[PDB]
Amino acid sequence: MKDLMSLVIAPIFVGLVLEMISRVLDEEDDSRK
Repeated sequence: MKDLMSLVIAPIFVGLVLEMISRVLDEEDDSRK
């Protein structure tokens, strides 16, 4: 049963992806070595 299984992976998905690109929107420099 996925009563909640399909409710945990579902959101975390769109939330992890949308973030991946959200960083690119302002991912210029990471750190100066």
